[PDB]
Amino acid sequence: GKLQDVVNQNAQALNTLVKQLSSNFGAISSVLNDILSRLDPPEAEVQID
Amino acid sequence: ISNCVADYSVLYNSASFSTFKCYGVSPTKLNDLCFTNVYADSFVIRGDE
Amino acid sequence: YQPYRVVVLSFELLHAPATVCGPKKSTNLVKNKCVNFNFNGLTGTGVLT
Amino acid sequence: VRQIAPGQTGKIADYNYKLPDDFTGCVIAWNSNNLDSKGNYNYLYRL
Repeated sequence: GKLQDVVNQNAQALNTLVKQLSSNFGAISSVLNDILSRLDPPEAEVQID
Repeated sequence: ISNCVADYSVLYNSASFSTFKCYGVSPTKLNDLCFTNVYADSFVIRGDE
Repeated sequence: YQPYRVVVLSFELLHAPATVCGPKKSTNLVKNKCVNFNFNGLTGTGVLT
Repeated sequence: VRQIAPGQTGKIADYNYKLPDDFTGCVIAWNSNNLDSKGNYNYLYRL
C-alpha cells in the first residue's frame, strides 16, 4: 500500500491537468479553434489572453 | 430563416445602414460558418433607442 | 426623432448540423498532409488520417 | 466616417482606404457642405 499510493497520487495529478483543458476561464469558448474561426485578431486577442 | 446559402457580404458592404454591429462573431468571418438556425426580427423605432 | 428601421439576426454556433453557410464550395481532401481544414465551419490545423 | 477606424467593413475600408491594426496616430474629420456642394460630381470612389 505504500507503493500503490505513490502511483495513485501521480495519476490523479496528471488527470487533473488534462481536465483543465476544458475550462474557458472567462472566455467565450474553451476551444481555441472556435475562437479563431469566429473573431478577427483585434478581439480574438482578448479571448486568447 | 432556414436551409439557405446566404451571402452576408452583400449586406454590410452597402451604404444603406448606419449601424451594423455583430456580437459573438466578427463580420469578416460570417462567410465561413454554418449557423444551424437563423431568426430575423423586424420593427421600426425612433433614433435614440 | 426620425424613424429608423431595425433588423436583428440570431444564430446558434454549436457547429454540428447544417443549413446556413455562405459562398464558398468544397475542394478536395488530401490524405496525410498538414492542412488548415474546414468541415461545416469547424476549423483546425492537423493531419487527416 | 465610422469606417476610418482600425478594423472595419464596408467598401471604403475594404476597397479604398485601410488602416492597419497596430495604428498610432489621430483621425480628424469635419463637415464641409459649404465648399464641396454647388452639386460637385468629381469626387469618386471605387465600387
